[PDB]
This record gives sequence, structure tokens and C-alpha cells, in this order.
Amino acid sequence: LLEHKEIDGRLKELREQLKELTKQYEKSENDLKALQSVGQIVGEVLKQLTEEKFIVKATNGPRYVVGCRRQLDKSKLKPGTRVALDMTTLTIMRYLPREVDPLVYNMSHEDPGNVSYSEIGGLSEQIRELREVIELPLTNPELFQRVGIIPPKGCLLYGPPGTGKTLLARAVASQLDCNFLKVVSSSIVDKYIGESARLIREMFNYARDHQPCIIFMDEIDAIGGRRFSEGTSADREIQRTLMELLNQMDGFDTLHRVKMIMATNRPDTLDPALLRPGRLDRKIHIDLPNEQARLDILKIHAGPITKHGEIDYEAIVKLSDGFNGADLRNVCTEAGMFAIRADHDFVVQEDFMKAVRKVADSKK
Amino acid sequence: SKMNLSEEVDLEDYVARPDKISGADINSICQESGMLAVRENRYIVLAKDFEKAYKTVIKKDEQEHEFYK
Amino acid sequence: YSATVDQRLPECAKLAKEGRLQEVIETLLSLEKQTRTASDMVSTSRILVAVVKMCYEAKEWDLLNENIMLLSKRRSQLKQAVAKMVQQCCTYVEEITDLPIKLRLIDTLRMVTEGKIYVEIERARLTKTLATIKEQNGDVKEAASILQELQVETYGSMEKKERVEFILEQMRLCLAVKDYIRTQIISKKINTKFFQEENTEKLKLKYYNLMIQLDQHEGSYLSICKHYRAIYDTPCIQAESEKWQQALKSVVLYVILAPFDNEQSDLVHRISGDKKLEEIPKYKD
Amino acid sequence: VDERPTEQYSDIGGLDKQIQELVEAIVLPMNHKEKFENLGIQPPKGVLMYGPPGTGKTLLARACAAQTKATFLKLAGPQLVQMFIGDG
Ligand SMILES: Nc1ncnc2c1ncn2[C@@H]1O[C@H](COP(=O)(O)OP(=O)(O)O)[C@@H](O)[C@H]1O
Ligand SMILES: Nc1ncnc2c1ncn2[C@@H]1O[C@H](COP(=O)(O)OP(=O)(O)O)[C@@H](O)[C@H]1O
Repeated sequence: LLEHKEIDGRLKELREQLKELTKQYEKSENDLKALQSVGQIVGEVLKQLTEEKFIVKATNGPRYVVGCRRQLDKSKLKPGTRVALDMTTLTIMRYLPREVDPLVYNMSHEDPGNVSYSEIGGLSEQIRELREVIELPLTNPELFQRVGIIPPKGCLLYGPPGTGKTLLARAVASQLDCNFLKVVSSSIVDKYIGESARLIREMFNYARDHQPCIIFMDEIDAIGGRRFSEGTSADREIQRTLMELLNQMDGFDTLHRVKMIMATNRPDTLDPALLRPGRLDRKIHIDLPNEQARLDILKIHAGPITKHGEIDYEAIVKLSDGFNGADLRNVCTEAGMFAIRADHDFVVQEDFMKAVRKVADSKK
Repeated sequence: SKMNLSEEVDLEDYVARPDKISGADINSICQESGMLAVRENRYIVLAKDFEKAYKTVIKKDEQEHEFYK
Repeated sequence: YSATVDQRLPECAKLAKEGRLQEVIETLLSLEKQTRTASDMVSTSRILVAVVKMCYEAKEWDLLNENIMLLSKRRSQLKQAVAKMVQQCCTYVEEITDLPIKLRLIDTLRMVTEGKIYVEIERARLTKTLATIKEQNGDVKEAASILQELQVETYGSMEKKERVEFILEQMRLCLAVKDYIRTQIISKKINTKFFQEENTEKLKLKYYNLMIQLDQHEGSYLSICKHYRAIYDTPCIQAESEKWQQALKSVVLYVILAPFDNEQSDLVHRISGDKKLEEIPKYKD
Repeated sequence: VDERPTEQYSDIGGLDKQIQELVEAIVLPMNHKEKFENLGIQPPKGVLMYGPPGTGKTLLARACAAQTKATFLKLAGPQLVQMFIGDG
């Protein structure tokens, strides 16, 4: 232990602390291999002239006939496949995922927030039905196949607003842990004549590209609102968009593993063709919560709020009739709001009662 | 045809019922019968879940004020 | 009300030790009626457990039959109260060893229990007691019928797990029936409750023996080949050297008689280098 | 995007209850967000304010941005009614 106090007095800093310069050398080597690269053109394959010669159109540029790299999946290079071109020899370097519309990108990368199944309350039969019609083809397709039926294309959830259709669909998506396309039908209509149907096309193209995917198109009555021949420009483009949606959902090109959810408050005005089966195979009635459903919603949304002593739900249920969902959540939230009006770190029963009172007055 | 056996279900009687239903509705009815069979955990449908599916598909609930009629 | 009944419990118990059914039934009916109207929590439980206890100790089955059919026919009953009643009758019917009384009481527990309740697992316990009774009586087809009427897929109260394994009791008494299709269907629809039964248990042997005997009658060998290899693999079978060598003899004579395909080639060249068959070299040879 | 709206609450007058409500609506939950998390609840996220067309809501918003010394964004309803698609 003469010169072995801890480690030679010096090797402690030289072995790893002063070996961080090797990590910096690793960084330098990454800079090296990034430096030897040259970048590549991008483009879309237009045709397969022969086994080797491909017609490729560079983006916002000229088109060429080009070859492909020696080790590549030529069986994957379908027409329209976005590809990369060597900037000098102009040969197929690597295929790329299809370009996604910025609107579709934004509508796709909104985090569902991993909402669980407990946080719904009092939808048991309907949530079981939706679980069946969407989940089951995505968990055991062999069950459906051996039964002797085609897995369902999708379903509709109709009910008054604030009744949890968005939340229920979000819960299905989170439980599936799949790609989710949250959409509101009022947000796809465009002043430009052919852009709404085009956006529908891009939506379903992304869906087919990113299987398994869930197309949740809220407020569908803003698109599938029945076809009439009055002839006004806006509603006529609405008819065109509805036709495009019908084609993309039960048209010539069949859908495999996309399972699309549609919610609305006015089920009756939907177009019969959209209302016909094959496209929307089930119509789910997410109706206003019942008394037991109301107490379930209350208790499930009373979790995070800290209660002190006594908090009962039947009183709020009996004296909070006609509410729905988000209103009960509002009751809990503004009860929490009340809690700091008198500066508590907790809640009391009268707090809840006056909270539901104010929420009911706001409801009137 | 690809469906499992119906166990002596009056398919001909279901056909004979006068109802304005398109082939999409027939495909629905059959599919919904399969779904009900899955839910009840019986692989061979019969008149019970088939009948529930048939009633479910063609609801056509009038909900119409009788002064129209 | 709860005060009346709680100072009545001494009074009504000292009254009950005389039998005298009529008046006590009337007063308990009145108090249970008022508590059903008022939706009370503990007095209802005390009063109904009290009446059921009094009938059972006083040794009348027509009187408790009347209690069951009244507050089944009577309305506004707390579901937990009916549940406690039927579960108490269950624990008051499984310990009794009187055959006519037991059969009549299970008949009553059968016809009261339309509208199954969270305690339907405890009722599954009594229907397995009824399963024992039909095993000792001779009823076979109606036996499977009755224990399947208390079905499990509509039963949603807590995950099935191993607890309600009466899916496998169905396959067992239905192997007594010899109707394998029912067993294949429940195995196929166990998908909702995990594909495999909960591992590291003792029902492994029971389920796989139903499976092997079912295949033995079928005449298939390959799936049974894999199944007996799995029976070999488990460490539970590796407790006593005897049991290993017996089961291994069984596995080998099950495996020799199979035809040829490729997946069994995968199995055989995965199992050929197994090191726990050398204690019995005849079957290894 | 103005940063300094130049109000000391001495410019706005007659909305004393309204200005105290303002403070406890935005800035008071902002400084004591820890006491909000102690409650295990989320803070309020917006304020609804109404009055006659010339009632000075804009200047009060400027004053709020002033005492909270935060950056100030601004959107106008009559600006958002036209300009077709894109207001969002
Ligand atoms: N069981 C329920 N029913 C309805 N709404 C609920 C339920 N549980 C929670 N919510 C609330 O619903 C809100 C989301 O709006 P939601 O009602 O799901 O959309 P929609 O208006 O389409 O029904 C959430 O903030 C949540 O607090
Ligand atoms: N108490 C007040 N103090 C100062 N300015 C006021 C007051 N009340 C009204 N105003 C004036 O009213 C105008 C605000 O109008 P406002 O209500 O914001 O219009 P809009 O409703 O279109 O937003 C400001 O120009 C402001 O000078």
C-alpha cells in the first residue's frame, strides 16, 4: 500500500477523467464520417421501364431514367415511391417513406396522452362494443377469420356533445398502442375547390402507410351531411368530399387493418350512403350519463382531487341532473378552484356542493 | 358460405321476410351475427344471435310523429 | 331502526330460540321493508343475515324458501343483500350432509339466482358442490348443462384467472360426456383471458391430461407428442426420479408412433440432445 | 409583439374588483403554482371577460402584461372574422 493509496495518486483522473478526450475523439470521428458524405437528390419513381432502368422524377426538377444500387429491394420500388438519388451518378440510392402532408403530420403527431380505460365512467356496454369492433380485429384476427366474417371497417359514436366520444376513442387508441389520426371534420373543408377531398386522400394514404392506424374523424356531420341537388358551391364541394371519403373507406381499394372511429352530435343528418353498412358497420349511442353513470363519472374524476374527511357522490348525482361528462369534470375542477378561495389544501363536501351549484347555473 | 354452420337456421325464412335491404345489409347481418357469436363465445351461430343481428341491422325505427301517417 | 334492530338482536334471538316462526317473520319483514325503502347500509345486512341464520338454525327449508322467494318477488332489494343471502345459503348447504335437503336447497339456489351478482363465484362454488352431487348421482348430460348455465363469459366479476377454472371443469365432465368440441371452443375463446392458463400451478397436469386423453380418442399424435414433451420439461415433474422415468417412458411411447412433417423435425432436432433421458436407456435406444 | 405595455394599474381606473380578479386569475396562480400542485390540481388556463364595445378590455390586458412583466401576444375577433381559412 506504499504507492497504492487509492490508485497511484494519478490514474484516477488519467484513466477515465482525462479519457473524456477519447469521447471527444469519437465525436471527431462522427464528424469525419459525416464529412465524407455528399447528400442525395430526392424524387418519385414514375415507371419500371425494365428490370434495371427506372424513370425517376426529381422533385421540382427534371425527370431521368436511372438505375438502382446493386443491393436493393427492387420489388419495393413501386411507382410513386419517394426515392433518393446520388447527386453525381444519379442512381437509386435508397427508398424513402412517402411524403406526409403537413396537415396530416400535425394531425398525426398529437400525443393521445396515454389515457387509460378506467377514466371513462359508466359506458360499460358501449365501450365493450367499441372494444370489440375496433380492438378485436387488431388483437386476434384469426378469431374473426375462423368465425367466418370480415373484420369490421369501423363504427360511429353519436351523442350529445361532451359525452366522451373523443375520450372513448382516445382510450381505444391508447389501449391499442397504435397509430392514431385524430381529426375533426370541420377542419378539413377548404376554400380551394379540390383540397378537402385531397386531404381526405392524404389522410387515408397515411393510414394505409402506417398500419395499424385509427382514423378518428370527429364531427362527421360536417362532411357526411347528406347529398342534395340544391347546387350551392360549398355544399356541393361537401358532396364531393363525402364521395371521396366513401371511396377511401369502402371503395375499390379494400382496406386492411385500416378501424375508423367517427363521432357526431347529429346522427340523423348523415348521408344514407355513409350510413349504409360496410362503411360504418355499427352505430354506438354514447348518450347522456345515467344516475349510476353519473356517479361513476364523478368518482373517476374525483381521484386526483385531495379529499378531507367526507365526500359523497349521490348528493351531487341527484342534484346535478342533466349534466354530461365534461360538466362533471368541471364540477370537480371548480371545486378545486373553490378550495383556494377559502385557502384550503383539500376539499370539503360543501365545497363540492357549491361547485356543482355554480356549474349548474352556468349550465342554465 | 365461408361462415360456420348455422345449425338449422331458417335462412330461407330470413330471406322470405319482405324487407328492402341491400346486399350491403345482408353482409352486415351476417357479420353482426358473427360478432354476436364471438361475444357470446359460441362459434356456431343459431337463430338467437342471428335474430338479434337481424333486428340490429335493419332498425328503421320510425320515431315518427303519427300525424304524418 | 338500526337501534330497534340492534336492541332487538338480543330480544329477537332469545325469541328465536323458541322457534315461533310467524310473528318474528312478520316483524323482520316490516323492518326489512322500511330499510329497503330508506336504503340503509348495515341494518339491512344484519336483518337479512339474521333471518337466514334463524331459518337455518331452526331447521326449516320451506321458511327460508319463503324468505328467498319473498325478497326475490319483493322489490327494491340491495343486491349485496341477495348476494350475502345466497352465499350464506351456500355455506349453509355445503357443510350439511343430507342428500334430499341438499338437493332441494340447490334447486332453490338455482331458481332464485336469475340476475347473477358479483358473488356468482361463491355461487360457482355451490354449483361445483352440485357438480359433485351429479357425479355421485349419475346425471351426466344435464350435469354439464347445469354447470354451464352458470356461464363464465357473461361472468365478468374480476378476471377469470385460475379461480373460475370451471371452463376446465366443463371440459372434464364433458370428457365424461366425450364432447371435445366444447373444450376446443372454450380454449379458442380464452383469448380474452390470456392464451395460456396461469403458469406455475397444479392444474397444468389436469388440463394437459384432459387434452392428451381427448387426443388419444381422436387419434392425433403430433400435438400430443409436443404436449408430452412439455410434460417432461417442467421442473414440477422433476421432483422424484420415479415420476420422471415413468412419465418419460410414456412420452417416448407417445412419440414413436407419429407420422412425419417438418415441424416435428424441428421438435425432434431440438429435443434429441436432451440430457435427462439417459437414466432410462431402453427408450433412448 | 410588444413587451413593455407601460401600465402601472394607475392608468386603468374603476375596475378595482375587476383588476383584483385579474391578478388572482392569472398572476396569483402563476407565482403560487406550487401551492396549486400541493392541491393536486391544474391552474386556470384562460379568462372570459365581457363588456360594452368601448369598455377598455384591451388596456386592462396591457396592464396585466405590464405588472406580470411578461411578453404580450394579441388577437382580435373582428380581425379573425375575415381572412377566411387560416385563423387557427
Ligand atoms: N364518461 C365520460 N363521459 C363524457 N365525458 C367524460 C367522461 N369522462 C371524462 N369526460 C370528460 O370529457 C372531456 C373530453 O371531451 P369528450 O366529452 O370526451 O368529447 P365529446 O364532446 O366528443 O364527447 C374530458 O375533459 C373529460 O374530462
Ligand atoms: N376604464 C377605462 N380606462 C381606460 N380606457 C378605457 C376604459 N374603458 C374603456 N376604455 C377604452 O376602450 C377601448 C377598448 O375597447 P374594447 O372593449 O377592447 O374593444 P373590443 O371589444 O372590440 O376589443 C380602449 O381604447 C380604451 O381606451
